Amino acid sequence: SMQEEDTFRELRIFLRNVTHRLAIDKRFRVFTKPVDPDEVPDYVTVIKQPMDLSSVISKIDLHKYLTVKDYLRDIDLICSNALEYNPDRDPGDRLIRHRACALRDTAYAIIKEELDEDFEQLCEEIQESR
Ligand SMILES: Cn1c(=O)ccc2ccccc21
Repeated sequence: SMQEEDTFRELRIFLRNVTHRLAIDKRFRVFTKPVDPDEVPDYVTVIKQPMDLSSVISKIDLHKYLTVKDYLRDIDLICSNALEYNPDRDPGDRLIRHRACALRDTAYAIIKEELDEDFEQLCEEIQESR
Protein backbone atom coordinates (compact mmCIF):
# COMPACT_ATOMS: atom_id res chain seq x y z
CA SER A 1 0.00 0.00 0.00
CA MET A 2 1.08 3.65 -0.05
CA GLN A 3 1.40 3.42 3.77
CA GLU A 4 3.93 0.61 3.26
CA GLU A 5 5.74 2.57 0.54
CA ASP A 6 5.91 5.52 2.97
CA THR A 7 7.46 3.27 5.66
CA PHE A 8 10.20 2.13 3.39
CA ARG A 9 10.78 5.70 2.21
CA GLU A 10 11.26 6.76 5.86
CA LEU A 11 13.69 3.87 6.26
CA ARG A 12 15.75 5.09 3.26
CA ILE A 13 15.81 8.64 4.57
CA PHE A 14 16.98 7.32 7.92
CA LEU A 15 19.63 5.09 6.43
CA ARG A 16 21.01 7.83 4.11
CA ASN A 17 21.36 10.09 7.06
CA VAL A 18 23.27 7.52 9.20
CA THR A 19 25.51 6.62 6.18
CA HIS A 20 26.24 10.33 5.55
CA ARG A 21 27.33 10.78 9.12
CA LEU A 22 29.72 7.83 8.92
CA ALA A 23 30.95 9.02 5.50
CA ILE A 24 31.96 12.52 6.71
CA ASP A 25 33.91 11.16 9.71
CA LYS A 26 37.61 11.48 8.83
CA ARG A 27 38.46 8.11 10.49
CA PHE A 28 36.24 6.35 7.98
CA ARG A 29 37.53 7.95 4.80
CA VAL A 30 39.13 4.61 3.83
CA PHE A 31 35.62 3.05 3.76
CA THR A 32 33.96 5.78 1.57
CA LYS A 33 34.79 4.39 -1.85
CA PRO A 34 35.33 0.98 -3.43
CA VAL A 35 39.04 -0.21 -3.14
CA ASP A 36 40.85 0.84 -6.36
CA PRO A 37 42.09 -2.26 -8.29
CA ASP A 38 45.09 -0.18 -9.45
CA GLU A 39 46.00 0.87 -5.93
CA VAL A 40 45.26 -2.69 -4.50
CA PRO A 41 45.34 -5.35 -7.31
CA ASP A 42 44.81 -8.54 -5.19
CA TYR A 43 41.83 -7.07 -3.23
CA VAL A 44 39.04 -8.44 -5.51
CA THR A 45 40.65 -11.88 -5.62
CA VAL A 46 40.76 -12.14 -1.76
CA ILE A 47 37.54 -10.31 -0.83
CA LYS A 48 34.52 -11.88 -2.52
CA GLN A 49 31.96 -9.25 -1.55
CA PRO A 50 33.48 -5.81 -1.55
CA MET A 51 31.49 -3.19 0.29
CA ASP A 52 31.94 0.52 1.03
CA LEU A 53 29.79 3.47 2.10
CA SER A 54 29.27 4.85 -1.44
CA SER A 55 27.91 1.49 -2.49
CA VAL A 56 25.72 1.43 0.62
CA ILE A 57 24.24 4.73 -0.61
CA SER A 58 23.62 3.22 -4.09
CA LYS A 59 21.94 0.24 -2.47
CA ILE A 60 19.64 2.35 -0.38
CA ASP A 61 18.63 4.28 -3.47
CA LEU A 62 18.01 1.03 -5.40
CA HIS A 63 15.61 -0.01 -2.55
CA LYS A 64 17.79 -2.89 -1.57
CA TYR A 65 17.38 -2.47 2.19
CA LEU A 66 13.86 -3.25 3.49
CA THR A 67 15.03 -3.42 7.10
CA VAL A 68 17.75 -1.82 9.25
CA LYS A 69 19.06 -5.35 9.87
CA ASP A 70 19.69 -5.74 6.16
CA TYR A 71 21.67 -2.44 6.22
CA LEU A 72 23.65 -3.48 9.27
CA ARG A 73 24.71 -6.67 7.43
CA ASP A 74 26.44 -4.49 4.86
CA ILE A 75 28.07 -2.29 7.59
CA ASP A 76 29.24 -5.62 9.14
CA LEU A 77 30.62 -6.61 5.75
CA ILE A 78 32.72 -3.40 5.45
CA CYS A 79 34.22 -4.21 8.83
CA SER A 80 34.73 -7.95 8.30
CA ASN A 81 36.29 -7.36 4.89
CA ALA A 82 38.83 -4.98 6.47
CA LEU A 83 39.65 -7.44 9.28
CA GLU A 84 40.13 -10.26 6.82
CA TYR A 85 42.12 -8.35 4.19
CA ASN A 86 44.38 -6.58 6.74
CA PRO A 87 45.01 -9.22 9.46
CA ASP A 88 48.67 -8.49 10.31
CA ARG A 89 50.39 -6.95 13.31
CA ASP A 90 51.89 -4.03 11.43
CA PRO A 91 50.57 -0.54 12.22
CA GLY A 92 48.95 -0.05 8.80
CA ASP A 93 46.82 -3.16 9.28
CA ARG A 94 46.07 -2.38 12.96
CA LEU A 95 44.98 1.19 12.13
CA ILE A 96 42.52 0.05 9.43
CA ARG A 97 41.19 -2.71 11.72
CA HIS A 98 40.65 -0.29 14.56
CA ARG A 99 38.84 2.08 12.19
CA ALA A 100 36.75 -0.79 10.83
CA CYS A 101 35.68 -1.68 14.38
CA ALA A 102 34.95 1.99 15.20
CA LEU A 103 32.82 2.25 12.02
CA ARG A 104 30.79 -0.75 13.03
CA ASP A 105 30.45 0.38 16.67
CA THR A 106 29.41 3.89 15.57
CA ALA A 107 26.77 2.65 13.12
CA TYR A 108 25.30 0.37 15.83
CA ALA A 109 25.45 3.18 18.44
CA ILE A 110 23.59 5.66 16.17
CA ILE A 111 20.94 3.04 15.35
CA LYS A 112 20.57 2.11 19.04
CA GLU A 113 19.93 5.75 19.97
CA GLU A 114 17.87 6.79 16.92
CA LEU A 115 15.96 3.81 15.48
CA ASP A 116 12.54 3.16 17.07
CA GLU A 117 12.28 -0.61 17.60
CA ASP A 118 8.61 -0.64 16.54
CA PHE A 119 9.59 1.06 13.32
CA GLU A 120 12.13 -1.70 12.62
CA GLN A 121 9.51 -4.33 13.60
CA LEU A 122 6.99 -2.79 11.13
CA CYS A 123 9.68 -2.98 8.34
CA GLU A 124 10.36 -6.64 9.20
CA GLU A 125 6.74 -7.55 9.12
CA ILE A 126 6.05 -5.78 5.78
CA GLN A 127 9.19 -7.48 4.41
CA GLU A 128 8.06 -10.94 5.88
CA SER A 129 4.70 -10.51 3.96
CA ARG A 130 5.92 -9.66 0.39
C1 LIG B 1 39.38 -0.74 2.79
N1 LIG B 1 40.76 -0.96 2.31
C2 LIG B 1 41.46 -2.09 2.65
O1 LIG B 1 40.94 -2.93 3.36
C3 LIG B 1 42.79 -2.30 2.18
C4 LIG B 1 43.37 -1.33 1.36
C5 LIG B 1 42.64 -0.17 1.03
C6 LIG B 1 43.20 0.81 0.23
C7 LIG B 1 42.47 1.96 -0.10
C8 LIG B 1 41.17 2.14 0.38
C9 LIG B 1 40.60 1.16 1.18
C10 LIG B 1 41.33 0.00 1.52
